[PDB]
Amino acid sequence: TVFRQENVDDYYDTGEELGSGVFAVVKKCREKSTGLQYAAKFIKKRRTKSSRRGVSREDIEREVSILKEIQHPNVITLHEVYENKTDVILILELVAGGELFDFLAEKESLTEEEATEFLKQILNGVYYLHSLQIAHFDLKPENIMLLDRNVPKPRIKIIDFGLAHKIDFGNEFKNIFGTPEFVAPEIVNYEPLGLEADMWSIGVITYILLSGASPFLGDTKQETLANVSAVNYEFEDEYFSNTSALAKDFIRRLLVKDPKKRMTIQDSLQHPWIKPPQFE
Ligand SMILES: Nc1ncnc2c1ncn2[C@@H]1O[C@H](COP(=O)(O)OP(=O)(O)NP(=O)(O)O)[C@@H](O)[C@H]1O
Ligand SMILES: [Mg+2]
Repeated sequence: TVFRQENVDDYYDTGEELGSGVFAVVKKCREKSTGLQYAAKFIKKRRTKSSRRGVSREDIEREVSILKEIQHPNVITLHEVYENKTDVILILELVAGGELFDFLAEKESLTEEEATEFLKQILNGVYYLHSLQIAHFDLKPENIMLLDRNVPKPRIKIIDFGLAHKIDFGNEFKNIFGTPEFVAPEIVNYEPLGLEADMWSIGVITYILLSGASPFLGDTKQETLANVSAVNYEFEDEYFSNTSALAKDFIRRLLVKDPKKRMTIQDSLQHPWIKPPQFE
């Protein structure tokens, strides 16, 4: 699909850099006609067919397609898309309160309530996505943003649809591989992938939220991946001694090697605790 080829600078003014990735840079911007602010994600295009620099048009179009489908309080949303010879520029809903990653770094250790307040919103967003048969495939604290970091219980939006795929046959097979710390065993082992991989990532995020420690993280990427595939984690008493047994139960039912045996997003919302890049 073609996108708007007018100069985005004719319509927006850019400001502070919000973040970046390997082939993307995200800048705060303001739309001239409305004064409204957005996050403009500039994705570098591939210069040739065989090139390894840049993102393939197929991959850019998938992210755009998926983003166009979604409207939910806990997901990022797409306003407009522009392109030029070098970039596709997604004008995204601005999430101005920083990454959950940065909040967790700056904050003292979370209470179980603080953890479940973030987690319930993540679960609601993922419920929405999975209802649409969208697997996010890159859930992790840097891909969660807070609307406003200065309130007691910050509201969040899931961002970064760069690895997201529609799962219309129950599984996909094109290996998608995110960050070792957060990927499920089926990703590590290059097996067919579905919505279950997100549920594993939620288990890892939950472990981190409650403890400030990462369940599988080793000193090298290969060590982490080996730990993930073997389900080599435990609940360290030093971090978890005042954490409830129900919270541990929730995590234990997500960090399951067999994706068929792992809790689904619906299971996770009914669970008694809740119910009211890979290479060195
Ligand atoms: N809508 C948004 N509002 C505010 N900040 C954003 C938004 N989208 C992205 N960012 C920031 O920009 C960073 C990179 O954008 P992202 O969509 O994650 O592209 P990426 O390069 O595919 N992911 P990564 O490689 O993990 O950084 C994020 O980690 C955020 O810090
Ligand atoms: Mg990202």
